[PDB]
Order: sequence, then C-alpha cells, then structure tokens
Amino acid sequence: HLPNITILATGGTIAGVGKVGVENLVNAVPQLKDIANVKGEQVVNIGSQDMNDNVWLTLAKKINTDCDKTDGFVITHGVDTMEETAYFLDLTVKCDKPVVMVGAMRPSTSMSADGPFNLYNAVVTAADKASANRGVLVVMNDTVLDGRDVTTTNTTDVATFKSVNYGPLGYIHNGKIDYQRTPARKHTSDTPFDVSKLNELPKVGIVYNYANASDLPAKALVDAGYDGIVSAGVGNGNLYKSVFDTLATAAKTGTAVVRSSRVPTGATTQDAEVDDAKYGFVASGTLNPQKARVLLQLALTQTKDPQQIQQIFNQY
Amino acid sequence: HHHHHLPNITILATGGTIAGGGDSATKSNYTVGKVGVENLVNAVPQLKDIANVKGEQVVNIGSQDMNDNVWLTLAKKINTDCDKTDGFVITHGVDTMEETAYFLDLTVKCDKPVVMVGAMRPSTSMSADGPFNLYNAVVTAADKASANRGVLVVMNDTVLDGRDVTTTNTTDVATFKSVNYGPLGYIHNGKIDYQRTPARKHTSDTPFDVSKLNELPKVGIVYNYANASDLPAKALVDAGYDGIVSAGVGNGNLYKSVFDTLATAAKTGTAVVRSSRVPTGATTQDAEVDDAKYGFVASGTLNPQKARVLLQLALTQTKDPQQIQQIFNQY
Amino acid sequence: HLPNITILATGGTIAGVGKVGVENLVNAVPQLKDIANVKGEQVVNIGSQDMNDNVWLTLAKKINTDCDKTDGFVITHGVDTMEETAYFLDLTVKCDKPVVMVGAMRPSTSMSADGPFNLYNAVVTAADKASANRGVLVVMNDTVLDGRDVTTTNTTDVATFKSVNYGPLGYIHNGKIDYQRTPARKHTSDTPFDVSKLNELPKVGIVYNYANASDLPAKALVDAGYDGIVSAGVGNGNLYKSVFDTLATAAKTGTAVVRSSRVPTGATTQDAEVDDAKYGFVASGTLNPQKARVLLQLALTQTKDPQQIQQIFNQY
Amino acid sequence: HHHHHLPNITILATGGTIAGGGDSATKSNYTVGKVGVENLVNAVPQLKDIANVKGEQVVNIGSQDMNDNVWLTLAKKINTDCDKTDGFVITHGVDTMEETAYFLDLTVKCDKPVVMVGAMRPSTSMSADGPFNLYNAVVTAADKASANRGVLVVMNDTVLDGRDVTTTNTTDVATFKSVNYGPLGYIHNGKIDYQRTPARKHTSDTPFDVSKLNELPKVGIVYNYANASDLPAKALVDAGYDGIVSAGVGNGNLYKSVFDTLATAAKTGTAVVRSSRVPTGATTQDAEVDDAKYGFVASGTLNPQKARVLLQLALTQTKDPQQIQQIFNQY
Ligand SMILES: NC(=O)C[C@H](N)C(=O)O
Ligand SMILES: NC(=O)C[C@H](N)C(=O)O
Ligand SMILES: NC(=O)C[C@H](N)C(=O)O
Ligand SMILES: NC(=O)C[C@H](N)C(=O)O
Ligand SMILES: [Mg+2]
Ligand SMILES: [Mg+2]
Repeated sequence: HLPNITILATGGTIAGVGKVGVENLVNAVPQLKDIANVKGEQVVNIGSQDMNDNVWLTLAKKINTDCDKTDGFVITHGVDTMEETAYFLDLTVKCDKPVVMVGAMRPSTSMSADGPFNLYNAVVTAADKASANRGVLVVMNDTVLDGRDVTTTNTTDVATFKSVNYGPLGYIHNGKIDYQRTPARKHTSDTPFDVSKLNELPKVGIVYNYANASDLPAKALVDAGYDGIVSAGVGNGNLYKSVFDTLATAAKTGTAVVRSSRVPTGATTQDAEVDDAKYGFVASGTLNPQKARVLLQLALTQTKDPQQIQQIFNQY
Repeated sequence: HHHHHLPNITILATGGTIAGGGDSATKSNYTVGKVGVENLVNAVPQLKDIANVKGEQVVNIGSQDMNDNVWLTLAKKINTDCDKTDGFVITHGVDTMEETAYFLDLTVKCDKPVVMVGAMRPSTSMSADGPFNLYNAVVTAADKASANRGVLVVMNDTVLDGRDVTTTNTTDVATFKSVNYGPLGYIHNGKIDYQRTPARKHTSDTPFDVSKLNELPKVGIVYNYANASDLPAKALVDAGYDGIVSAGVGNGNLYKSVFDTLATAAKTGTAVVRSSRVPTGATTQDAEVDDAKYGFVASGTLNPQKARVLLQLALTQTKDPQQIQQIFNQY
Repeated sequence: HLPNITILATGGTIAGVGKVGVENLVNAVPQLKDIANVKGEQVVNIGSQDMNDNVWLTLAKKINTDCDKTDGFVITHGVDTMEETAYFLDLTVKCDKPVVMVGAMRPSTSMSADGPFNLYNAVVTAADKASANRGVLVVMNDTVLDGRDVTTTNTTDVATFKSVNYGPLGYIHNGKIDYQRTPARKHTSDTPFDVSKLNELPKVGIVYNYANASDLPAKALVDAGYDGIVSAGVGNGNLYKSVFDTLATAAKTGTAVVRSSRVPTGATTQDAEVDDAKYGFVASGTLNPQKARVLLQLALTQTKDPQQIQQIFNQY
Repeated sequence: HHHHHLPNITILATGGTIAGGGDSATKSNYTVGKVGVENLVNAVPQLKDIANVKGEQVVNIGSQDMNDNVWLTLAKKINTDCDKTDGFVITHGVDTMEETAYFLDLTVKCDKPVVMVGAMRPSTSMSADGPFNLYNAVVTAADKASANRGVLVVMNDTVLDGRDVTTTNTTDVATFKSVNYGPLGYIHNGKIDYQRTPARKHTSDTPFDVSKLNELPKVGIVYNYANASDLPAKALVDAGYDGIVSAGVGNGNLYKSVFDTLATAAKTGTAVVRSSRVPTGATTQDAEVDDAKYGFVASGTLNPQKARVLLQLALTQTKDPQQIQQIFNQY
C-alpha cells in the first residue's frame, strides 16, 4: 500500500558532478521509505552540460518500456539542461503515470544542501495520483512545474526553476500538493512523436543574435547540411541583417528555420516585423531557443514542410 | 528678478519601434525606423514645458541591425558635442538597447546625462508607449541629479543603469529591468527619487578611449545546449576572431565539444569569456571550470551580449587573460 | 456576425476618477466596431477605493439576469480594488459567458494613456469563445488573468496586474489569445453561493499584524459583533500575541476567524506554527486578506461552522 | 612574518525559525525560539574558518511577537558594545525581520556591520536553510566592504539593505528581496561583489537617538479594502495613538469612512501616514489625495510596517506634518 516509484539517475550536481550512484542517493534520504517503495536504476552519470540526443532517446524508451512495471518515475539530472530533457520527454513519453525530474544547486556535502529535500519532494510528486496526466514535470524548491514552460532563471539560486510565462502547476507543503493548473498544450500520449525505433534525431543547431552578429555560425550549420536551425533572436525573435540573409537562404535550401528569442520571457510572434510566410520561417511562440530546438528536431521526424512545422509549433 | 531657464537637451535618433509605423492602430504589423525625429518631438507637445529640445537623425534603423560603426559614431558625437548641450536622449530600438547602453556607458567621457529610450509599440499603435517614454527620458536627461550615474536607459517610468539593464519580455511595455541589482530611480509626475548609483566604473573612470578608433575587435557569441555543435565556435576560430563569448548553460558551463574548441583557441591567443544563457546571476569563478588553467575569463553578471561589449573594449588594451579578467572585475 | 458585448461601467481612472460616462469611453475607441457590437450601461461612477457590498450585489444580479441577452460582458472599474470585485463575481456569477474586468493606471488625457488599448483588449477577450468557462477574468497589459489569483503588484506601473501564485491564463497579441491555463478552483456555476435575493453580506473586517501590534482594531470588530475577521498575518499567517489572544476569543464567541498573510505571495498554510483546529481558525491558503474577506463573507451566507468554512477555503 | 587574524563577530540571538524545531525532519509542524545560540553555532562547524564567533541570547521568540522593547534593547546593546567587536550578526525570525532591520538601520550608530539572518525551515528539517544562511551572514559581517552600508539582511546568498528589504513569500527560502531598488551584493564562495549602497540616510547619519528612550511613540496600522470599516481607525484614535499608518489600496488611497476618521484625527494632531497594501512601488504625493490639505504624510516606497518604524522615530523629534514629510523624504 505505498506506491512503487522508480528513480532513473543521469548525474548532475544532486549526485556530486555525476559521481555518486543512485543507490547512495536513495540511502541518504531514509524518509523516502515513509512514502514509497523506491527502486533505483543508473542510466548515465554525467553533468547535464554534456547531455545529448542518445541519453534522451534512452530515457524515452526506458520509460515507455517500463511504464506498466511501476507507479511513477523520478529522474535525477543536472540543472543546466534539465529544461531541455524535461521538454523532450514531455513530447515523447507515452506513459501517463507521473514522470518527475529533480536536481540540486548544491552538492550532498555542502552546507544546507538542497538535494535531499528536493528528492523527497520529487518522490512525493511522483507518488501523488493527482500528478498523473499533467505531462512530464520538474520539481524544485517545493514547486511542481510543467516541462514545457519550466526554465532555469538564475546561475546559482536554489529557487532558480520557474515557469516564467504561465506559472507553476502546484506548491508542495507538508508532503501534499494543491494542484491548481495543468498544461493545455498537448503532451505525452497526445503527441504524434514516436521515438521507440529511432537511434538518432535530426541535426538542429542554435545561433545567437546581437549587434554586429557574424553570419559565420549560421553558415557553418548550413554548410554541414543541418536539418534545422533555431535563431536566438533579439527582442521579438528578430535577426541581425547578415544572419537574416543566411537564414533566408537556408529556409529555401532544405534547412527548416525557427525564430525564437534570447529574451527570457514572452512569445516570439508572427505578424510583427518579420514576414514568416514569405521567408518560410516558423515562429517559436513561448519556446526558448533550446526548447524550440527540441520540438524542431521532433517535428523534423514527421515533416520538412514549414507550414506543417508552424502548425506543430502551435499545438505542442 | 530672475527668469527660469529650461535645459538644452539633444535628441540623437537612431530608429527603433519608437519611430516605427504600421497601417492600423490595432494590428501588430509594423516596420521600423520609418518616422523622423521631428515627428517624434511634435508627438509630445508637453516637451516644451521641460526642455529646449533639438533633434538630430544619426541613422534610422531597427536595433536588430545595430553595429560597431553606429556605436563609434554615437560615442564620438556625444564626446565631441558635450560642451554644446546640457544632456542627450538617444531614441533607439529595444532589441539591442542593452548592448548600445553598455558600450556608451564604457566610452562616453561627457559627464552630462546620456539617456536612452525606446518603445514596445509603434508610434501608430493605440496607447503607444513612445510619447510618455520620450517625455520621461527628457525629464531624466534634464535632471541635475542624473549626472555621474553613467549612461542610463529610461522606460516605463523607471531609470536604469546601462550595465545591468536588459530586456526581459518579447512584447511587454514593462520589459526593461535591471535584473541583478535593480533600478536607480523611479519617475513620478516629472520627478525622480534616485536611491542607487552603479558602483562599477563607467564613463570618465574607464580607460577605453574610442576617439581615434575606426573599428572594434572581432568578438562572436556561441550558444550552449544539449548536443551542442562545435561548428559555430570553429567557424569563429577559422576566421581569426579576436574574442569569443560563450553563452553557457547554468553557471557558464560548456558542452564538451564547445569547451574543446574554445580551450584550443585560447591557447593560441583568442580571448574566451564564459557567460551564461541563464537570464540572471553571475557566471562565477571557482565553479566547474578551471579558468586559470584554460586561459578563460568569467563574465560575472554580464550576459553574453554585454560581455561581448566589454571584451571588444578590453581587446583594444590587452590580449592577456588575467588582465581581461581584472577588467571584467572592475567595469 | 460580430459578438454582442455589454460594457457595465463602475468608474475608475479608466474613466477619469469615475467622471466620464460609458458612452464616451466606448466612442473614444472607434475600432471596437471591428470586433463587436457594444452596448454600454452605467452601474455607478466611483473610484474603486470606495467600492462596497451594494455595488457587488448589483453587478452579480445584473450579470445573472442579463446573461442570455448578450454574448459577453466587460466591466470597467478602478484598479485599487479590482482584485476584490473580480473574485466576488468569480464566486457569484452564474453566467458562463465571458465576464472581463478592465481598468487603467493613467487617465484618458495623460500621455500614452493605457485605457483605450486596455478596453480594446478586454472586448477581444469577452468576444473570444475560448474565454468561456474560465471564470471571471481581468484583462490588463495584454494579459488575461483569472479573478481568484489576480492582484495589483505596483502602485503606478501599467503592468501592475499579475497572477502572482499560478500565473496568467493567456497573452493577447494582434487581437488573438493563446490560452494555456484555466483555474482549477471551482468558480461561477460550480459554486453554491447564490446572491440573487441578498441585499447585504455578512460583516467581515481585516486586521493587520506587525511588531507590537495593538489588539484594539480586532477588539473593535469583536465589540461590534462582526460575523468574521480576516487577519493579515506576518509570514505564514502568524499573529502578534495580543492579536492572537483577541482572535482566539472571537472564534469561540461567534466570529469566524481566517488567517491570511500581509506577505504578497504564497499560501497561509495549516500545520506550521498555529494549531488552527484547536483555536477554531481557518487558514486562507493563497487568498490574500482582501480576497479571503470575499470568500469568508460568502461562506458566512451558508454556514458559521469553522470546519465547514475551512472546507470552502479548500475548494473555491 | 605576519599571521592571519580572524575578525571577532558577535551573534545576538533573538529566536526565529532559524532556532525552531519540530519532531520530524519531514513534517512542516514546528515551534519557534526553542534552540539556543550555542546549538546554532555548533551546527555550522566551518564558522571557525572565517571568524571568532561569540554568541549571546538576547531573547528567544518568534518574530511574530517582536516588540518595541526588544528593538530598544538591540539598538542600545549594539551601540554600547560597538568597540568590543568587529561586527554583529542578529539571528531573528523572518516574519518581522524587515521591521527590526529598518529600526536598527535608523538607530544604530556603530559603524561596524550589523547583519540580520533567519531561516524559512526549522533547524530540524531536511535541507535546513539556517546553517548556510548563518555562515553567509558571518561572511558578510566580517567583510570590510560591508561597513557603512547601513543595517543589512543576509538570506539566500544575497545581501539586502534594511530599508527596502521585505519578505515576499510565505514559505519560500528565497523570500527576502529588495523589491523596489534591488540587493547590494551577492555572495558566492564566501566572497561578496557589492555593486550598490543605499542613498537614503542611515545609522550615524540620522538624528534618531534611542540611547535614553524607554518607550516608543504609539503607532497603529489600519488596512483599506472594499467596504472597509472605520472601527479600527476609531479605536486607535479613541486610545490617543500618536500616529496612524494607513495600508491604502493602489497608490495609497483610502475607503471614504477611513479617510474621514483619519482626516479628523490629523486635525487634532495625530500623525497620519499614507502607505499601501500593494507590495511594490511608492505611495506618492500629487496623486488622488491632497496631503497638504489634510495634514497627511505620503510614505514613498515604505510599506505600512516600515512606515510605522519611521513614524514612531519621527514622533520622537516632531509632531509637525511638514517636518514628518521631510523625514519620510530623507530616511
Ligand atoms: N547544479 C547542477 O546540476 C549543475 C551541473 N553542471 C549539472 O547540470 O549537471
Ligand atoms: N521595440 C523595438 O524597438 C523593436 C525593434 N526591432 C528595434 O529594436 O528596433
Ligand atoms: N487607476 C485607478 O483606477 C485608481 C483609482 N483610484 C480607482 O481605483 O478607481
Ligand atoms: N521563518 C520564520 O522565522 C517564521 C517565524 N514565525 C518567525 O518570524 O520567528
Ligand atoms: Mg524679466
Ligand atoms: Mg609565528
């Protein structure tokens, strides 16, 4: 009569980076036995700054295969790219049981280390039946956050993770969650992305805009035949002239182009300064560049047509 | 008896959505840098209550196309014309305002106020924000208390320092905030209560002298993410870039491929600054990267585009990584 | 084939305060004709700092009676207590057609006045069929906010209104709304509060906590036989000792007592420092003191039992 | 040769959740001011690396029960013991920390650092925040650069000035922020980069001298909302209160009943300060209230509880509304 919860470990400073094994992490929080029967599996043990497509595909297939063997999943992970992995799993996971990602800003051995209570709260969330069907979740700093909107907002603050556009789903207090929101964007088993038989993802890179931006990064991606390029635009997804010329070319030359923004909140919109339809570009909406990459890679497993890509960007 | 005299304020116009226009008041489509400075001034009839305004159109572009030559033209003009006026307002686009503001913060030697201003809605839109913003920027440039605070950005009733200020939202009129150390002052009824001033050295306290420069050192920016390509970094290194700024993940970390390329580059004398794609907080020393070992510099609270500004200026004085680190600790 | 939209005007600086009539407000935004057929009715013309129970009851009955005559409602109102009126209507309105509140930080005649585009955007929201069944809404600064969580965060900023705990429902760009959230708390026709035949509300006052707080405010409410007292507590709804003693007494003497917090975000929780069950107190959750008053007044039309009041505070 | 010497730092303990305890590491129930200062110090073994720490238990309460007499005891103690130590940390509850911090900001004359610190989780909870907060507060009190910045609050790796600092969330360890003008500095690896200092007069630049005072003037706070009762205001007026602070709606506005009672009061010599229940921004002059006419004072960015602090101190010098307004413009 306690839930069966699986911890899939990937590394991160919660395990510091990526040094301590999943068994040690579990054993260091003996109160986990008050709330669940926890089984731990080591996927990788890396800093999430070196996170990659192979790990993503591994996690998605593992969760999908092992869904009916457990009541919920907790994924221990680095902070740096937690928001990218959360969103990838948000779109590719077909288990509608809770999938909860957790990290830590401080290691196990630092004063006032945040990882133990973080993990406790992540298991609370994975064990709550109300957590189901809300898509892939990130639990940090007593807060339950959806995988699409969650992002890291500060380089060192324990309270870094926030859903900056649409806000959190619930707060955790005394091992209980008052959920007041759920993501409306289609997730998990409401998406067509199916990664079960894929061993690589389409090649998508990210270029930065700023004053006097060089076009050389964008050119190097075009020259390598990248499947897609996300622009981290200025303001409402705008492009420096040199970058705009190279991306205009890419989009008529077999590279899907998504305009996102370096600006940390708000949508990159259509109908502003850029005629997306004319250039064949897709506007990313509230997806930031790293998140837009995620969805563009997945869109590219279904289609190369920019009109169909924009439609994906409007639904997921 | 004495007579009140209004300060002389010069508007240097560069374009931006503040000078943007579209064919409907109620649709979001517009084109930028289309309206001249005279039109802007005459849309704020009340400016005569507070200053004698003169405008000059320096260029008329979207700030998405801001570039080194416009930066050099502005700094030189302000430094040359200092004695001719009581203060400057610069009308500018939002997109790269935080870059131009910091460049000018480090290169203007005039110690009269320099205030930048823009708008999130075009001049043609319903409830356009540009008119009162411009009025507020003139208030600020005319205020004796505004002097010696460095170059300023005024937007949404708030006076922000050019170092910390950044745009936080793609569309919101409240977008501009000093996200680490906060604003200098708030404006109500044409009056400012200043409660802060930036401690970092600016303006006539920096060594950066652009008066004779006709170009700036080449500095590129590369982004980090999961499975990040090393191709952008390599392209910058193949082109002989003087510097590269890394938009790192978390506290300025790098994907291993990117790290490898930049370490190699730094050993051949490319300056490499670690910054962060994360929108607030410092990229610190003494975290996961041994900067001393690789010859890297940590950007502190400077975001990637701002670190590029200081790196380009740093490279005009020195190519030594320890001396560049000290610059990033002082300015 | 454009929606029929009714503007119910109450005053505020949008009409500055409370001086200009609803007809003038409408006529000043001739682009409203592009999106709706707008009919205006004047309810009152007051600064919302003088908002009161009679106006609330008027609005609720007017909307409920006139529901089937129109496609949506826009309510022009002052900023100062917009969050209280929004929440009252959120709980008492039985029309599930859009009800949208709007104000302005600057008058009609000030430079860059915010009221015209505010009103335009509020009519856009009231005319969108997707706006229906999300409860009573506040539209300010291109943002659609639920009436329960919305509050004013700054004394003068045009961007003051924010849903500080759970975030907005959607952003408005180019006359279109991308809704990604809806309130989970029960609203409008999912609440039992029925105000149709009520001409007054239970008497509920608010006392402030701080260092060395006087108990005299709380005593004056008890001495007048108030139906309820909301505490604006310190931190997690805590009470200064003198105030705590007087409120302990009130709760065993015929006055319902709700602990809220002066702190602008986060829940006033049970199971912290205060034994609510023992003192007969109710914890307000994320409802701030003025919002907790709203719900406590309505709870008092159904019940005086603190256990039943806490249950109301956990559902609405 | 020379030897490193560690600064002498005094911990004045007052209680708070930092000294709180509960029977489980994982339940939220706790009771406050239960654990003595010695226990706190010994839970941070690394404090010896940075200071010679001495603790004194001044009182042991929840800050929800903070009061004038504790404020007087603290200020007098700090001012008396200044020469005996290199800096002070005050362990304190969160709930009213922003009030005590501003009181001390206006009454300490010691110009060695005074740093307040607390915790959002009790000392017994999993991942308790108190230990590193205390470590960080000692870092800050030991840092020469911390002097002459006024009284400070250190929480969540951030150094905040006692005037602007407030608690923003009921439970979050990140709750403390300077919501109008931002923090002074951030702490990483035991080091602070200070980029701001408060312009408002504090400490030895104020006239407020509490050395001989054994009480403070009586100042109450009343809240405004729709249909607000005048009974609280009247109760304060019936008790002969020296001052009343209004927690107004929006920009410090009052419900008409409340307005009537306070106007009447002010005409009989009660000091009335308009503040706001809204969590950020100034209560300004020159808005909907004619303050001159009624003899009211506008609080600026001071929230109601902070305005009470300055009003009580103001009332020790003057009962004149124009002179009280000038105090609220300067401190
Ligand atoms: N706090 C952390 O987890 C940062 C670490 N670099 C990681 O992302 O793996
Ligand atoms: N709001 C704006 O000004 C955006 C415009 N693209 C600019 O930066 O010039
Ligand atoms: N901006 C405003 O609407 C404030 C005005 N006092 C009101 O609430 O009616
Ligand atoms: N977090 C805390 O310290 C709350 C406690 N009631 C106090 O203020 O003493
Ligand atoms: Mg004359
Ligand atoms: Mg010796």
